[PDB]
Amino acid sequence: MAGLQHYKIAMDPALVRLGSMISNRYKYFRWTKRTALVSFMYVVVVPSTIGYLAYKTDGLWDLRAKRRGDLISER
Amino acid sequence: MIMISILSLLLSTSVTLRRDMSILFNRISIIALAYCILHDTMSLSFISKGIGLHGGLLHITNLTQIFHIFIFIISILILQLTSFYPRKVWIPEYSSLKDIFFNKILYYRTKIINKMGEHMKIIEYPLILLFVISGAVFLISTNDLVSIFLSIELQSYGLYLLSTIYRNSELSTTGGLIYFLLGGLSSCFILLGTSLLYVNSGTTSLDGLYILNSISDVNSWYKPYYLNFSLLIFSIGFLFKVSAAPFHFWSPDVYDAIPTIVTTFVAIIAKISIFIFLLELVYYTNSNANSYLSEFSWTYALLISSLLSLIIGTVVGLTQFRIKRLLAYSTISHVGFILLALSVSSIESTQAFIFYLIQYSISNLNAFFILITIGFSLYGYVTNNKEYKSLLDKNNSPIQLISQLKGYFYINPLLSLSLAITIFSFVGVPPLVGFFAKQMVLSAALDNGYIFLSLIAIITSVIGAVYYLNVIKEIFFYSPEHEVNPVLNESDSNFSLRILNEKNVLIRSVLLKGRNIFISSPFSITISIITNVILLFIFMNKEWLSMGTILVQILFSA
Amino acid sequence: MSLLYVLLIIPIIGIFLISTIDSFYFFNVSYYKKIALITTILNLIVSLIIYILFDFSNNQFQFIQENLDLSFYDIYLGVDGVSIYFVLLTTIIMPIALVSNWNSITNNIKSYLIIMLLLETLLLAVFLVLDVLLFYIFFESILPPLFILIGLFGSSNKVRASFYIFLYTLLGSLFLLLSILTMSSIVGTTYFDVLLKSSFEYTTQLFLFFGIFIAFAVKTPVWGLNSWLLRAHVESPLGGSIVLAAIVLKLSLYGVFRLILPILPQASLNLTYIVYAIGAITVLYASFSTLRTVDVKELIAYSSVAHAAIYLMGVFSNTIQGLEGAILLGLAHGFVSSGLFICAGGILYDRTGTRLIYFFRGLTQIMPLFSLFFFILCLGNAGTPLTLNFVGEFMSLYGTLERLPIAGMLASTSIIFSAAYSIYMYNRIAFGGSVSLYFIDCFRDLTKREFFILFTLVSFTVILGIYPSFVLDGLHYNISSVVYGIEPNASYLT
Amino acid sequence: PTPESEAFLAKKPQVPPTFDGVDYEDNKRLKQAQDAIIREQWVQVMMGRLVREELSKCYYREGVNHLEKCGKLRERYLQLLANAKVKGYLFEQQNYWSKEN
Amino acid sequence: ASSFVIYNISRPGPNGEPSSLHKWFSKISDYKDEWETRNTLMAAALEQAAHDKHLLLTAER
Amino acid sequence: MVNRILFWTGFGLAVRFWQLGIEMRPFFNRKSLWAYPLFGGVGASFGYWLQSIDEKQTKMLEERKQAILEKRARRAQRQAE
Ligand SMILES: CCCCCCCCCCCCCCCCCC(=O)OC[C@H](COP(=O)(O)OCCN)OC(=O)CCCCCCCCCCCCCCCCC
Repeated sequence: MAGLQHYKIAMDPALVRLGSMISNRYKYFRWTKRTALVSFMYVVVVPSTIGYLAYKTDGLWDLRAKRRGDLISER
Repeated sequence: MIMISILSLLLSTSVTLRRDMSILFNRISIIALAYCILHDTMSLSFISKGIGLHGGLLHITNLTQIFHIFIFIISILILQLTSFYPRKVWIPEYSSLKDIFFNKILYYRTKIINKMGEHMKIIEYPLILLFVISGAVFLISTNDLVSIFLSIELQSYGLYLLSTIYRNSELSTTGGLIYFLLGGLSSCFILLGTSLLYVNSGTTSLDGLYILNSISDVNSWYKPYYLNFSLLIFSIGFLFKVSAAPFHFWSPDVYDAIPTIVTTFVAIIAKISIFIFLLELVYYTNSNANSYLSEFSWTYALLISSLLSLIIGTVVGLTQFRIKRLLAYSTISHVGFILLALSVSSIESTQAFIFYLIQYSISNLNAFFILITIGFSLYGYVTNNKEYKSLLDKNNSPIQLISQLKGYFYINPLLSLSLAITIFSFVGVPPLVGFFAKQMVLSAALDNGYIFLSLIAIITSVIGAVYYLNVIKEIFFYSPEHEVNPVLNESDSNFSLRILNEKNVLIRSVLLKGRNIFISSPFSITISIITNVILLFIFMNKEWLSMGTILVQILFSA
Repeated sequence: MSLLYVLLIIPIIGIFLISTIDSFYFFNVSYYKKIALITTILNLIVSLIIYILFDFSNNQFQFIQENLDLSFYDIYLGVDGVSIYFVLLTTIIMPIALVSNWNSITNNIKSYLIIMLLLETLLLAVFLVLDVLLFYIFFESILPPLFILIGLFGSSNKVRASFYIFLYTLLGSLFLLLSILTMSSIVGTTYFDVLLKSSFEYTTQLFLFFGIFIAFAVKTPVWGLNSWLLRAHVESPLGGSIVLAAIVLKLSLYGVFRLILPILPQASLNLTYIVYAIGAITVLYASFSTLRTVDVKELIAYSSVAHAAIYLMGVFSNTIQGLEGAILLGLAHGFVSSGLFICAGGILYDRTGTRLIYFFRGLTQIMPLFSLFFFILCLGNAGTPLTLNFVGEFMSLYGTLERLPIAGMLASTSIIFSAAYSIYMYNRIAFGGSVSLYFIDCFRDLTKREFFILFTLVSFTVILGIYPSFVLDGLHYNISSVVYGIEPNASYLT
Repeated sequence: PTPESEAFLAKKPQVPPTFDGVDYEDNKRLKQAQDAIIREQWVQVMMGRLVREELSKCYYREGVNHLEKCGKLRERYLQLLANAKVKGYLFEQQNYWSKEN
Repeated sequence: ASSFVIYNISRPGPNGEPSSLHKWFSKISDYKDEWETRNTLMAAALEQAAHDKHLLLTAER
Repeated sequence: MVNRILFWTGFGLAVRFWQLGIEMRPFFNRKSLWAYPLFGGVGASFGYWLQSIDEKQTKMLEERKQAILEKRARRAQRQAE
């Protein structure tokens, strides 16, 4: 079936059919309120949140050789 | 020399009606063009922006003479298709230099070599081809509005005649009719533009028009709107003839309808002449000072056509299934690059323009030669495909479908690799000559602030790459539908070959099979040289790129 | 003749011999594969010789050849510490990749060997060229052979995979090319020893960064630009997959050390938070989807995405340990992903003909040698100490933390999630019951071939996990040159 | 002092670690400066490494008493840790600074 | 056993003096100034080449 | 390594090889072996000729560079007023 002869496998049709659905699922995506909301949350909101937090704390702290009588804050 | 060859060939052709003379007449046209190269090679030992000739109606420049030679060389290469039979018989006992020069081989060749094929029996074909060449050389060298019109009609009329010279084909006669009808419309725009120049300026001289434009470029009674407006109408007729969008619709039908060997000449020769002629006209009308004239510059038609040719050429090619229509849309896309380099008038863009045109002409030449050679290689193959059986004018265009190339890598791998190298050069994959061509045009466009057009060029290139990849997928990723003919090699079907010496005395006899029939050497060698030029350009680029550098420095020499 | 040109020339000779030996002897395909393998061994021997002669603290490019015959596009070859280890990774991986496909390539064997040999020359030329436009030429040259390799030897979905990797890489690369051409116009060349002395103005740097970053994020790949990898790395033949994940992913990383760090320092520092948000998002999203991936080769392919996020964050850390850790992780990923692709795409796939996880269970009972190497490889993927993967992850993660703490803390969560998908995948295949009832025949354990490609790969990760000085010592001096910044009492000495 | 080894001298910088009065078109002179800035940073860094080594020996020597007997090394290491770092040459190559500013 | 043997014979000896093989490896990979000399010559040449192209590309129309 | 003569001698050899491969004819049969010295010889001729083009092209480009500098100089001296 794929080049070299492999061992006999009891290829279960249900499991094979599930594997085919996963390979072809992209062909059936549609924009709905649910899919748009999920896609917007994962792609825009969460990344922009980490981006905003990384932006606002960039350069805020330094630990190197900080003693008592000093601050971790740099800014 | 080109005029003497045409008249001498015409006279010999006039008193012959023998169709077996066609192959000989084609070979003489090759010899004639080699002399034309020799004379123009001798005419390159001066430096000038231009010398007017013959009462100022023509002119010569170093650039003019270089592209005269280039047109001759491309025409010699195309002329091989009608000067040699497509297939040969080769055996390892007739391979020595003494055998080739003193011995002879005798066998029944008529069916094997296709001696009486259609492209071998048109007596006037090399002659009409020379008429088109004369139209093209004259247009490069034209210094004058009347000379422009005469030259462009001469080249155009021969192209219409070439598209119809296969008079027994309904497809060919249809394409010739379409070319002539819409080409007649485009010629009217050229004549209209030339006429509006004359009625306003009172001169037919290109020198005089450039002088009037030069004085009018200062920073009220006869403000010179006419020059840009005339050249705009003038340029649209030339945009049709290079098949730039949106004046492109004719060429995918015409190139597909006419026979493939004709398409090779028809699709390549005309763009070289019109683009070279446009180059000088673009340089000498460029308004240096930002005045009102620059606002209405006729060269924006070139830039809009460039934009539209980038998009149409790549998008429409996505759903093409006929191989010759795909090449037509591939050319329109590549014309978009050429038009971008011409529109930006800079030393870098002119260098990019000159290099791009020559590399594109040799590459599109390699694609047509490989397509023809593949078509002539199926002689000893059979297919039971139902789609292939319903194709029209199979003899004129043996390969018409991309699907016909399915599994061709299993039929002939090195010829399939040559096709793949040529197509990857069209995409612009380094280090092929096509990448370096695209790279130079992008550089200049970015350096002169054409960023928006630079970005549309890269985006269209990815879209264009899709249908290029689709041809390659067909050749490599599948098994073929063609099988070797059982009877061509059936273990009992041997044809006889006699080997004889200079005294016509038999030396030996040998029995031969379909496995002893090969592509003729002129086509294999031409594909091989061009494929290796595309592939190995990175080691050979100095002199070729330096030639364009010197030519542009002369054209810009303040 | 330079030793670096010998490196590029040996595989071309082997291509010539493979394509002509039919005229001196139906030649057995074993002879073809012997020629290609010995060709890769000699290339490895040459790279070892170069490394023995290489000097660890020189800021001059070594083993260069004078040209004095300048043209428009001349190939200049040179090596320093930040490229020497990528050359070694390419020359060690290539023989292993050839042996991993010794039996599974059954048709078109000559074409397969010539593509792999040509891939060796092109990938090596990427690490050795001393010009930025030469880097693009070699980076893009590998696409047509890769397109053909996938399409001639790939699995059922090979056409869609071949198109994806070609069009994604081309599209990203076209934005890098525009960035390179702008540099070439401002400076007059892209030769390293000239461009690295140029100082681009800040706004130019910003628009240069975008365009180089777009390409490197397509090639990393970052999450959301990674479907080409999930297709191509799975549909590829096994030797293609090893080359694609061990060497081809490393191009964007070595590219950062030549194209961003020395010439775009101000844009790199000002945009690190955008790089870090993308790298942080990639670490979490790729990890969660790896946990739910049911194709065994796709699961190993998706874990490459999560590891490459950490070396990408380490390369933008602007700290010595983060930069060295990035190179260390890149190298350690090459040995581990090669071994896990061999385990899945070469051992499981050859035996069963399927890549679905649902059909595997309890393989330890009948395949103890496979389960031993598979487990050690899964610890490497989880970044377990004593592998070079821990050393690279720790140093990369420390530099990312010190540069931007919130980004490092999120990136650190990889220590939890890489373990999760590695241990989950190991347990479901090797453990998790008795031998799967879907197997009708019993399975043989590793053949000598499979044992000795896994043992060799496992050897490299463990030996370098215990003595990583073997790479770091040759990295320290050269990697100093890409750091940007100053100390107040250390700078401007008089 | 420990004699400067034959190997050490082969790599000793012949130029001061600075970019002032360095012609950037002189490839040899620029790379010499870059090497001098890099090497000087590493020396300061390797100095801290040696101080840390001495601090380690006294800690395991003085035990309970380390908080009182290891202060001199303690202070030295903190000073080096606060000041020494491999920062590269490339900011100082691109940015000239003056004391009189 | 081989690792123990090879490590012992490769030691610099009781005094810090390189062995016979140590002097060979140091000699073959000497390059006292070869890289710097060649690198400097190439950098200046491509510097000048960029100069020439800048002159030709920016020439006044 | 870009020695023109050796490169174009090699180019001619590669043309014959590719041509034989395209024709699906054997790469080396003894009575055909004269073709490789021939194709390589024609390649060597093309490259001795390219050598002399390069010499002329270099001189032309060197004269052009001087003219541009001379043009630049006089214009600069004209602006001195
Ligand atoms: C889960 C595994 C985890 C592994 C962790 C890694 C190990 C670290 C923790 C253990 C550390 C102990 C390492 C041994 C320390 C001493 C090494 C040694 O053998 O030294 C002797 C030899 C000569 O000594 P020398 O350095 O010259 O002293 C004079 C200097 N003037 O020096 C040498 O060069 C000899 C080197 C020979 C190899 C050393 C011995 C290795 C012993 C461990 C082997 C374990 C594997 C066993 C394999 C199967 C054995 C049946």
